[PDB]
Amino acid sequence: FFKTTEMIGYVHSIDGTIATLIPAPGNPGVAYNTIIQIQVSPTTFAAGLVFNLEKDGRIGIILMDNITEVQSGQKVMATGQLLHIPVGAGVLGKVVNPLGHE
Amino acid sequence: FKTTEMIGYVHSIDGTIATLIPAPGNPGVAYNTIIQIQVSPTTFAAGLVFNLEKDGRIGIILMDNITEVQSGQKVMATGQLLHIPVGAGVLGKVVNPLGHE
Amino acid sequence: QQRTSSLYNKTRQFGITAALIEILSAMSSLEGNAMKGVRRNKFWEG
Amino acid sequence: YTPPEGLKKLYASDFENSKYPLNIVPSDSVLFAKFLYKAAEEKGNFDNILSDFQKIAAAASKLPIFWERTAVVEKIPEFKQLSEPTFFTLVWMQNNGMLELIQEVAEVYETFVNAKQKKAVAKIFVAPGGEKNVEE
Repeated sequence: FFKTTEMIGYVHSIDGTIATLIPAPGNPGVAYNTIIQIQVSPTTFAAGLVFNLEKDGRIGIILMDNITEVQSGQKVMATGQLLHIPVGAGVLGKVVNPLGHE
Repeated sequence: FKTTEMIGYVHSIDGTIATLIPAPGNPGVAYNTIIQIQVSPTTFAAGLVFNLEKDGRIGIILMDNITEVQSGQKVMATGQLLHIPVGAGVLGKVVNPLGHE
Repeated sequence: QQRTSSLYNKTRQFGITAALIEILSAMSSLEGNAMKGVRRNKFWEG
Repeated sequence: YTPPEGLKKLYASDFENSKYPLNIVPSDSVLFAKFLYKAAEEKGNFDNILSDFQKIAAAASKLPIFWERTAVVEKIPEFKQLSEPTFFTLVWMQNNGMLELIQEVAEVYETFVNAKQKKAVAKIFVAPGGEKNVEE
């Protein structure tokens, strides 16, 4: 009865709007083109998209939000799902981001 | 130029550029300084430091006696930037960028 | 004729340079992304 | 350096393709850690390697900054007390110039040991100085 996420590794390097991740040994691993959450704080997360899966195990991440909050050594959780956004007649007349945030 | 201590040995030579592998203990070389490669026991060629690599390798731009430079030769560090003679004692003379007449 | 010839000779020079730079930027990337693995040899035997 | 015969024989084998408790993706550190695990498995003792890493970590705290780039494990007296497998690996790294991976090869080796011994480690992340209470 816990909201258990799926930690897959840590943040190794940051170059502007992209990042790289090193997987912790013996972890489930992340899937290609999936969304991941970088724990910038015990309650705040930054969205990233998987772009590369290298032989070394390193993962290429495209950051989407809260980039300034991202630092090397932070934890990363894997949602294990592709990108889904709100859709319906309730969004008409509104300004939104690609992530669906109004 | 006044030498202080050896700071490594010549490793590679690609035309007018060169690389230096560190001497034991990695004494270190200040960036953008002038170094003296012991091409001969009494002759030292001039080089300019332009890169300090993480491994300890130094990037050198050779200035003169490039042909004489060979891999394995010792390199000494002046510890100072390039300084050249200036004043009325140089007027009417022909010099090179290193200050040699 | 003297103004369009210069633009033609200036264009071919730029075209050659842009291509070779572009090829040699995709050669650097391939080399940079690649690296030499752990050297498995008798290091002690030296 | 005069490595022992057992390590020499193993170092020439394709141990990288052998079976291991876990299937970790190949890496620079992982090859180093697999070698230690394979060598220790033959003797059956794994805690010796862990002690060696502990000594290395303690010794490194006193070494000068950037000691991994001027490192000579043979001349360093702190590493003279290490086991043959660990000492061989350190020399092997110093030859590859990857002595900065010491703190990561150890993590992989511990993971293999825990998997082999059937131990599950739970990381408890706590605030600095807040580790006093861990009952929950």
